[PDB]
Amino acid sequence: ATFILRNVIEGQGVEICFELYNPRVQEIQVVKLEKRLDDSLLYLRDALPEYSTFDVNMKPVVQEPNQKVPVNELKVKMKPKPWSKRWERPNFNIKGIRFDLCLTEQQMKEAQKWNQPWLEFDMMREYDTSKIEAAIWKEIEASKRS
Amino acid sequence: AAPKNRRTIEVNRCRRRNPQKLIKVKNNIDVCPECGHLKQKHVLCAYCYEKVCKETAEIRRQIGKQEGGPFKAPTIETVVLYTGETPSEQDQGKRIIERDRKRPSWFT
Amino acid sequence: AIQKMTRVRVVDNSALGNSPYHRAPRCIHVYKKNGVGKVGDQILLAIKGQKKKALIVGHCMPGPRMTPRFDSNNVVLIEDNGNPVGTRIKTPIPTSLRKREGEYSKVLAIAQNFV
Amino acid sequence: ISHGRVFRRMGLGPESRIHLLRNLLTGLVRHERIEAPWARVDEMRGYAEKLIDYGKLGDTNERAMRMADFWLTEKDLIPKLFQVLAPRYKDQTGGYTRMLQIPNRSLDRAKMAVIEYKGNCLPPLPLPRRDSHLTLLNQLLQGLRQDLRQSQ
Amino acid sequence: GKSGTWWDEHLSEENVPFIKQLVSDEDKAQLASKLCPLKDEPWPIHPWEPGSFRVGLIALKLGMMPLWTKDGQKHVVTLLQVQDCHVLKYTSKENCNGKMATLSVGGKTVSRFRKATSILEFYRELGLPPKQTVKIFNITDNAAIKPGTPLYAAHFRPGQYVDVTAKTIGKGFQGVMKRWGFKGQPATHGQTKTHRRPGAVATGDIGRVWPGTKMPGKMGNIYRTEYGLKVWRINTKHNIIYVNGSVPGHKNCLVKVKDSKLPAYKDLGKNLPFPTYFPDGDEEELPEDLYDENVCQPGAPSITFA
RNA sequence: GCUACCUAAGAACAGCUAAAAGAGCACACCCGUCUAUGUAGCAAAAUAGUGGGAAGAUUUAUAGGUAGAGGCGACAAACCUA
RNA sequence: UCUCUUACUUUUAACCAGUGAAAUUGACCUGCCCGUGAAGAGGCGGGCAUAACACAGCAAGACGAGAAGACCCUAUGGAGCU
RNA sequence: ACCUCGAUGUUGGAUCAGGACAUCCCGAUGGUGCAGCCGCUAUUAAAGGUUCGUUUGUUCAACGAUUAAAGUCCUACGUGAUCUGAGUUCAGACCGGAGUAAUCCAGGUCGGUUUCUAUCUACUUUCAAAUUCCUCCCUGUACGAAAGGACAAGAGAAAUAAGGCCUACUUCACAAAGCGCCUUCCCCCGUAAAUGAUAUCAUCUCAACUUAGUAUUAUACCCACACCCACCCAAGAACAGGGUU
Ligand SMILES: [Mg+2]
Ligand SMILES: [Mg+2]
Ligand SMILES: [Mg+2]
Ligand SMILES: [Mg+2]
Ligand SMILES: [Mg+2]
Ligand SMILES: [Mg+2]
Ligand SMILES: [Mg+2]
Ligand SMILES: [Mg+2]
Ligand SMILES: [Mg+2]
Ligand SMILES: [Mg+2]
Ligand SMILES: [Mg+2]
Ligand SMILES: [Mg+2]
Ligand SMILES: [Mg+2]
Ligand SMILES: [Mg+2]
Ligand SMILES: [Mg+2]
Ligand SMILES: [Mg+2]
Ligand SMILES: [Mg+2]
Ligand SMILES: [Mg+2]
Ligand SMILES: [Mg+2]
Ligand SMILES: [Mg+2]
Ligand SMILES: [Mg+2]
Ligand SMILES: [Mg+2]
Ligand SMILES: [Mg+2]
Ligand SMILES: [Mg+2]
Ligand SMILES: [Mg+2]
Ligand SMILES: [Mg+2]
Ligand SMILES: [Mg+2]
Ligand SMILES: [Mg+2]
Ligand SMILES: [Mg+2]
Ligand SMILES: [Mg+2]
Ligand SMILES: [Zn+2]
Repeated sequence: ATFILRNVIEGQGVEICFELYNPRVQEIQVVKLEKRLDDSLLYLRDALPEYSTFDVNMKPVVQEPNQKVPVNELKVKMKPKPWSKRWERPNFNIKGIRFDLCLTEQQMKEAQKWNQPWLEFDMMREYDTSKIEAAIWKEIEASKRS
Repeated sequence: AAPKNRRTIEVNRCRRRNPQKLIKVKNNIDVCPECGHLKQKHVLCAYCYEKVCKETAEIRRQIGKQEGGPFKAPTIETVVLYTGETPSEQDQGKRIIERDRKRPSWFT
Repeated sequence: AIQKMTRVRVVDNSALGNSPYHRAPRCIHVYKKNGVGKVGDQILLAIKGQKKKALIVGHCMPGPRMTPRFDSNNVVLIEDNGNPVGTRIKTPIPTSLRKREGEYSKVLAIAQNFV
Repeated sequence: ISHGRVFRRMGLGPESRIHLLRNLLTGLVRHERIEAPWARVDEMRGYAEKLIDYGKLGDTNERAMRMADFWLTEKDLIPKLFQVLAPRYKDQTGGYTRMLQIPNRSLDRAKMAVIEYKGNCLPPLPLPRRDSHLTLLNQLLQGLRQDLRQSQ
Repeated sequence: GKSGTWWDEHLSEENVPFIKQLVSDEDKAQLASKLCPLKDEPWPIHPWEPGSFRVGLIALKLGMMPLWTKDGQKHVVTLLQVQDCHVLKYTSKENCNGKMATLSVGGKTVSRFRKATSILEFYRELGLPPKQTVKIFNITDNAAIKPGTPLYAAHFRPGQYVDVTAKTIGKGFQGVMKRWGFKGQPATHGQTKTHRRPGAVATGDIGRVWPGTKMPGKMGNIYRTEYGLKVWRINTKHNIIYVNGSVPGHKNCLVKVKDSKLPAYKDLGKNLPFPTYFPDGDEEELPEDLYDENVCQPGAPSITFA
């Protein structure tokens, strides 16, 4: 299991690919636990540098583990149209880009042609994980107890 | 492409009379316990299939004659009857569709 | 991967890469058996219509796992023999170049930040 | 190469295939009996299983309501599916939609099959009944079972 | 004439589960009866010799899991589970080819209803349930093992290079560019039906083509032998082998793992059981997992450099 | 009656910028610079856009005339029923 | 476009049901090497090769299919221009 | 001008390679106007590579950057029933010239339709035993007045080709590929030297023999004659292959 961390260091974007299960990892510390409107922040490479820029010596904020994990509903702008990928396509499903101050109405109208309304109701392609989740939860509980 | 000569009748016989192109003899044909009109394994009998198809068609005709116009679909179950046969007590909320013939021996 | 005819940006503090020019510096040859250049390889860079060597200190494709992924192609200039051209390196240099210690001793000494 | 991949193509693409499957599902909900090629009836049964599951999960749910409104182009079949086929299988899980194979069609000679839900007010199809428990082999098996039971 | 028949044809609705349970109990009892082969009538064990070989095993490729070492590097190991592994028969030297003896080893267990008559008769005379595949290992004379003994995955120890061979994933009738790796013509450069064509095959003076010409066809449906596979972890409870590298084949398939014949690893099995690891005569219980002196164990307290 | 020219009576050209215009983009329309498909094809000359024009040296429905030692020709030895 | 190609859909591709061609055919029981011949041999000499019969793809050869060659030459056979 | 004008498609490039040495190299020798790394001569060995680019129409030809090389010839000056004509084999035109005109240019340029459903032979993994660059103690030692640098051995990192994988990176997902990962194990005949007579010395032998001096009569996939309706499949065009406890 791996994860990529995005951060700008002296006007330069650095992306490290750590591993959740690696013998070289010392300790994993969470600075600010929060959610967003998207489960994949791969569109931060084409955004403004001030959004992906965070202080390296910031103090981690501590809170209770019962706030239902507050979600940060903050929109991020984008650089003109020299982007990396076509984020305007409906297959990515992104609700954190301001298309009003970056793209026009004709561009959205011509990009909505690749929309697949039948994919949302495919039914068979849905991965119903419930029994497997209960089984692995029982397993981890039995492993943690004794 | 164009042939330089002509194939013979021997080559034609060797090509068309080979056991690979000949129809294989299947050994899945048996008899049916009911009626008996030459059926096959893993395949339903055509006689009983035609009978149940005609019965379903008649039931659908009666339903359409009872419903009338399209776009209906009742929110209750249905039950078919025949000559006589008073409705039971557990079939009150179900739609009654009676026919005009005797009850067959293969429908219970 | 830095191959050939690639518009790379000089991140040094010399009078060649920092000077404006109507044509961006592009690579023309990679000192390797194949035409694939990774971090820590010598390449030829044409700056202001000249022929000078260069050193790859960070491309853009993700290599292994424990490695940084820069958004821009960072390249530090170098001469023939081991003497760097620039004196101040503001962009961060990855720690994967410290395994050499023999041919890039001064380049790692003139650097500042490390990731 | 199509290893571990199903989704048998029928129409001119995924959209046409989904539309044909939706039409077949609507016809199966309405008439409760449809003869069609084996792949079509197989996909229809595979989708009808999940349709029955979602209809049994609940009625006031907006997700199941939207799915029933999308997969049914006749509207009137939604209340029927929610108030007849859902309370019927309250004791069953995923055991329904029995598939039976028919010979061929009198037009292009294609492999077809007929499926239907359980119960069914229509007369049942001639099911391939197994042999009775009175034949020689069955009687010998029963005798061997009784012998091993009395010897244990 | 005689028609096709199977095992569950002339059975009632109350006999098929009974027969299934009966045959399941029968095969379970037959597998449990061959659990202690040393207490029966074992063959005399000969000491290890530098000019001799041993018999391999038959495993099942589960999946591929990452693995790390102590120096910081990351390797890849493949899971090879050994379900049921036994010896079928024994052929002498003067009956096969007059060179080296052989041993018949079978794969995992299957059913007795989908096998040939001779196969069922042989497995009834031997006393074991039928297997899926049968492999043959070329051994010497002093390594003679009595047929009918269980073979566990603990026969190998961490620190030995083995060779695993199996049937690779077939691609069917494919093109030549994906098969042999030939380059292709350009795309939209005015090309007229030639993006994936091989072109020439021979010359005009010979008047024919050579049989050793790479042409499209079937590829991948063959057995490939892999060399240089070092084991890093040996499991005892689940009997899982951790061989380094990749195994030629798909998942959930029977493989054939044996000792290596490379000249760099000639006589390196002196510290290994030459006959077969018997869990009865060892008078000791091996741990659940056998780790190597270079692989980072999961219970390591975060290794740090100095 | 297809095509070159002429004669008499008619029809066609959204919208925006309209600098006054044998102005521009651009529907329908006139012709076809290129890619890909076929050469016993849909077709004895086709399929989409990238194309030029589209208020005039433009196109078109009807009727008549100029035919081989010739007709016509904003001259291609181009056309005169594949 | 390439290094270095790849993930999907349609036409199409393989089998089932029928109408069903065109070019082309001296007959074929039709393998390879060396050498010879009207000078580039599956049918000639010496060797090597050999149970028989279909399906699914590529072009190396049978100087393969379409036009009595439009390029060179002959014709007391023609025509155009000056 | 010897079959070939009742038709032999013509220069390259993409793909595919086969054979030959008059050999660039890694394999092995002798000499040197060989002081050591740079060179030359003569022999055996073909298991491989023979780059990245520009412009001129090129098989020719010109210039920038590497290692051992950007080697040669034949295969219809290899390959258009696979691909493109940039010119070369037409109908139009322009510049210059010969010519009264017409007309023409081994003087130059702009564009100039590329058609075939495989009949026959033959093919469709031949299962495999690779090659090489750099660095580290030796090495700054033999060598000169100085540059500089090895012969050989040990170890570690790397390039091309082949055999596999999805679990970690990408194409983006009940799958398949590379941009990611593992392995690739044996040689090949030319000299340096004892004894010996013919030729009583000496003599390595197209004499009888002794050392490098022949790897190998190598090792792993895969070798059960018949239960087969139907379903599934990492197996697959049909067929065929595996499971159904
Ligand atoms: Mg990109
Ligand atoms: Mg279809
Ligand atoms: Mg290509
Ligand atoms: Mg094309
Ligand atoms: Mg064409
Ligand atoms: Mg005109
Ligand atoms: Mg105008
Ligand atoms: Mg205009
Ligand atoms: Mg003229
Ligand atoms: Mg047919
Ligand atoms: Mg003669
Ligand atoms: Mg010949
Ligand atoms: Mg002939
Ligand atoms: Mg002629
Ligand atoms: Mg004459
Ligand atoms: Mg005359
Ligand atoms: Mg005359
Ligand atoms: Mg005349
Ligand atoms: Mg002649
Ligand atoms: Mg000729
Ligand atoms: Mg001819
Ligand atoms: Mg010809
Ligand atoms: Mg030689
Ligand atoms: Mg080029
Ligand atoms: Mg040629
Ligand atoms: Mg040819
Ligand atoms: Mg062609
Ligand atoms: Mg043009
Ligand atoms: Mg054939
Ligand atoms: Mg022939
Ligand atoms: Zn019947």
